[PDB]
Amino acid sequence: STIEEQAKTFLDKFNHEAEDLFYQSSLASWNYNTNITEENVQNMNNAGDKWSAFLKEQSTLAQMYPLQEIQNLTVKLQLQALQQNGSSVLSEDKSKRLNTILNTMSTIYSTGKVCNPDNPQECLLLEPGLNEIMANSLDYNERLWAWESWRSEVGKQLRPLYEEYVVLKNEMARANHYEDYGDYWRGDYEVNGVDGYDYSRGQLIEDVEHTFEEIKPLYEHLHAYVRAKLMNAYPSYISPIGCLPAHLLGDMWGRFWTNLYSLTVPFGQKPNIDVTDAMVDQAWDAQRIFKEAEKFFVSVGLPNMTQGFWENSMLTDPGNVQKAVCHPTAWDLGKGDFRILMCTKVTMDDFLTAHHEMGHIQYDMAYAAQPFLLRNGANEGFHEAVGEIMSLSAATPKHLKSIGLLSPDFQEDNETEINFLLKQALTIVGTLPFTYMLEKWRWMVFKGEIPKDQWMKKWWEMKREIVGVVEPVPHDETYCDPASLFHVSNDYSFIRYYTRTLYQFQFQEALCQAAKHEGPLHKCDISNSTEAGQKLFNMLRLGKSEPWTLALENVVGAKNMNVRPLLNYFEPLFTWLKDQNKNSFVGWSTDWSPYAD
Amino acid sequence: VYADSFVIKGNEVSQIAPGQTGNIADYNYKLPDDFTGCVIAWNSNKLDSKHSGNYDYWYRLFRKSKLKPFERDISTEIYQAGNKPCKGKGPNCYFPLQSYGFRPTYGVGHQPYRVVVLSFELLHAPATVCGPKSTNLVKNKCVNFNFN
Repeated sequence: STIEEQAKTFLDKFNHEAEDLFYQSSLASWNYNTNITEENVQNMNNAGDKWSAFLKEQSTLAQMYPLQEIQNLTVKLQLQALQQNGSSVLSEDKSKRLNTILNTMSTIYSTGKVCNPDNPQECLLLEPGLNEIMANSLDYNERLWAWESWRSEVGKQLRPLYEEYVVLKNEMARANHYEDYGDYWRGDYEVNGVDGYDYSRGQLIEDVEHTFEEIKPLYEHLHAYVRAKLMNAYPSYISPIGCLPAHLLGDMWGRFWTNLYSLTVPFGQKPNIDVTDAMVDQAWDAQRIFKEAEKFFVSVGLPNMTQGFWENSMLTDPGNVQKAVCHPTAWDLGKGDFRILMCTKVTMDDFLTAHHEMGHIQYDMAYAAQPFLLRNGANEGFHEAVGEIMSLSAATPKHLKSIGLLSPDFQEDNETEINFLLKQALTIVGTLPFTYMLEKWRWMVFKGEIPKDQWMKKWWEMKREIVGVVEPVPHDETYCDPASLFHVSNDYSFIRYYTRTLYQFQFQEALCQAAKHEGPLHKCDISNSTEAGQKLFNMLRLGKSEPWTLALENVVGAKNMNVRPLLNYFEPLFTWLKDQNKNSFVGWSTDWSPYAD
Repeated sequence: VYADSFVIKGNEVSQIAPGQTGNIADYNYKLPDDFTGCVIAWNSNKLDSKHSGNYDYWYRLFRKSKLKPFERDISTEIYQAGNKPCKGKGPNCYFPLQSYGFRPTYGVGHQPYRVVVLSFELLHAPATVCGPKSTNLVKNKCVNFNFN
């Protein structure tokens, strides 16, 4: 016989034997997340051990199929995905030490509490703690203390653990024929075999830098506009030509600038769009929100949901002795089982979170016909982009007015549009430079170009160079502040967020141009359009068997990432910021520091 | 009149038809090109279901050739896919029968369905199987009658 037939038979048998185990593991995880009991924990541990044993018995066995003798693309990709060894190349002692360090770091990050200096008995938590403190605060010393104590208490006991973790990851990368952890992360954006659609791990960095070189002026104008009001907000604190403090960005890490909308409002006399009062007066609930989301998603040409989706999902907080996690997550158990776990309340953000979860479910159901080794999206942030392109369309004033949430006597003016554009900008663009700087710093640390005695120095240099934030108190090389983040301490990447932020605008422009829309871009609506729905379904049905370049070319007609959608969307806001800053100063100096006087 | 019955999934219902290919219509039960019969199926999810998996239904998946129309095969040999002789289950040796494991928490296409096929035969023999129409009786009138 031939090797291709044996490989296909082995792949089919592996899928048939792994579908049931994956379904059992998903059911165990669901039972653990719905009810927190010891039996559920034991069942989840047993399912995880069985899945690990299955992955071990399947590995080191399918290596009898060389990749140089396979002519099928799908079979070759599946064999390459199944031949990944992983952490099994290292010894047992090193793996045990790595697992112990991971568990210790997870326990330290999950168990955190800050006590008051004047009263040692007054110890506060984190979320009913510093988060709520930074959410609403009008004091400088309080925020400075909440920042310093946080970065000094939980930022000095994770340095050697993180160093040993980086060393072990570098050893694992060098053992798996890789250079470092950055290469292992960038290996996901690699397409080899198809002529005219190749992609390397070096072109992505060049494209990101080329896009950042054009995004930088907009970020500088936004920072200048924010500082123009921060100077009047806190007198004798903000420098006219200096940087901004790190404990005044809005939160602990300063990733989002949403909390600064109350202080940086252009026109405070105009009312805001709040459909919460209408929903309270009409006595709605989560069921009505889900029905409206379903009616919105079906009007574009998408199939309906299943009965198990409504008879097995938990869309209401029980509020009893049973404890559960209210974090909105999308679950794909398989065999036609899709459930959503979310504590939906009568608010405004939940109306968009429901649409996001419904878009995730639709994406998961799009590639339901693909094999078990192909039931995944073409990219990491692709699901988030598909959810956001629907959430932004559902958050339009026209859609809220057509369903009866807005009064028909509403007069849309220019100030409301400017405020909406600024609110969207402070949320979208306010996290791109920080993400880029953090990813570049992690890549430089994993590569080995930064010495061990200069980590914090290079971190603060990159901060003052890209983000433009100066520290209030200088720190030596004994702190471990960059590792105090959730995504950093749990081995998560950040380029997915930037790719999703680009792809959402790309898909929005594509859908608004395909639907024959006239007028501004922020007034576009994809409601009651079957052509855009069909064009999106033609791409969502691909899944993972096709490269992301072809899927992007079949939608927007381009192979690489672009920034023109964001510029075309923010052109009015950019012009308004330029008109406002014509009589102001643009730029900041890195020599100024709050501890210089 | 012959009655054939089998249990399949909700997605394999379309494979039981004259002129269809796949895995069930080629390795377990194949229909000829011409078949003047009827296909009856219904949902039996609440009947044949059990928690923790119901591993009681099997099917033939791997075979060396295909099945002819109206052919029975209860073989339980070890399928060979390589050039080495079979010396037990292991490399290039897999079991031909697999289990389904139906559960009441599956979707709409992964549920057990009972399909019944009825075949008709007409040869040089008396026909003692017919189908169903009797009215009342009237007297003292010029009417039309039909007595067998």
